[PDB]
Amino acid sequence: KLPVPWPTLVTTLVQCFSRYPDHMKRHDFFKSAMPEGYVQERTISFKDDGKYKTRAVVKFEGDTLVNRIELKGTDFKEDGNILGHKLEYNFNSHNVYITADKQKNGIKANFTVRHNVEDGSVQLADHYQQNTPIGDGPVLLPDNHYLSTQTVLSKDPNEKRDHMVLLEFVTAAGIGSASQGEELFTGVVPILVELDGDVNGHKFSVRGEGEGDATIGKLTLKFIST
Amino acid sequence: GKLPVPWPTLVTTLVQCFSRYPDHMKRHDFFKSAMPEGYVQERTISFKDDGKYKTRAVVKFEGDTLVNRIELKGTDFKEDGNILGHKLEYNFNSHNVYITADKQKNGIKANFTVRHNVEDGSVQLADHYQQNTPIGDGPVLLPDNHYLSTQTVLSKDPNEKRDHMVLLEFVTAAGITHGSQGEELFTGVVPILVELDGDVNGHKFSVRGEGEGDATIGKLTLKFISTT
Repeated sequence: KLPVPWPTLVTTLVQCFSRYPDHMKRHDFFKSAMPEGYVQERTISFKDDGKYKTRAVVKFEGDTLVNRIELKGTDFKEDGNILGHKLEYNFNSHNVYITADKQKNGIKANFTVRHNVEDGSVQLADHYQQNTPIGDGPVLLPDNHYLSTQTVLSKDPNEKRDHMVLLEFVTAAGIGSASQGEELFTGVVPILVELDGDVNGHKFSVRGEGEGDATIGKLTLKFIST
Repeated sequence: GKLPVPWPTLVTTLVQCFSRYPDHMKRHDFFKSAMPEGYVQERTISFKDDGKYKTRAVVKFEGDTLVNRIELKGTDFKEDGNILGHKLEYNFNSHNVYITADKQKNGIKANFTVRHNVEDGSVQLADHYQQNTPIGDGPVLLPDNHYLSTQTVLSKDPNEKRDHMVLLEFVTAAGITHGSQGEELFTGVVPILVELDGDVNGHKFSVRGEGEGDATIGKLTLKFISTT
């Protein structure tokens, strides 16, 4: 059983599947870094509580887009909203504000997730993010813009393990193929997610599998606490 | 063609019989108990600082299919407001809809506020006033106070020329921790047809939706298309 609520892991558990409208295709850093991929690092500060620090490698392995993550959580309160499992099983819509990080040839992002708490309060999770390409080839450095998200969380009635079924749609806003990497996302792409986590000493792992359809911005994934 | 109002404002109008009621709450599922005859769903939707929808719907089985047939009348909308000006974001937030019994007319009632995100970063409130009455004289379940918790995502079909909305939602009942033949009609996946006849500020339109619902898991999948 996960020592943290599933919704707190959603943002850590592949922005290359975002729908970039045609007029914005030149601003899609994430696909342009493929197939070699990018490193995505975040600090997630849960206000009045602890923080996650994450580092992920997102790249193709053959036909599969893989997101392999190491997560480290510290300074959490034993019966705060996170370790005390006080968060509703849902995930609100957010805007992910992206800016170029020119001299590191990557991007940064900032956004604040709002997790609904059982008692009607809200638990904020302030995200700071930086992505750096792994490969040597040129990438697309964007003008400032944002990604707007929508997500539904559910359970598989046949799954006895602790798990999360996720469906999300993400579209870019706020501004032929623009990169060769973009062409690797033309159809439905299988996804593998592997997370190794330690939060206040509670060790855990998550494996997710599913597929993404970047033309529509859609992700469908099932995650299992292994 | 293009609807005169934003799709998100029609989501609540466009089948609560597909809510997942947990086993211990099965004696609180009015919506399924009214089946298969059905129920009349009537709403006032008051958009803050703007117009209002009045809606009248018939929700019943047409043989195998669960059908939601609605008449909507929208009045007093500002031509440059958030609704007629199409200034609402294409999403739909999670809500808790509080259900109470309306014993005197053998149905339920609900008052809830939808918060529609506006393009300028603000919110457009839509206060909903709902009343549901069973269509027949048979027995129905009048529930204790509880709520429905919803999650919805809206999307588009990239090759659909017509104004349309792809919708997926999960809804589960909650708020009771204590523990009908219509219930049997939802044992598996049920096909759904939605037909809406609309008039907002004199702009007439129609919507047709098709999909299915699985009340055992609370899941609804529908594609809606403008048909006039």
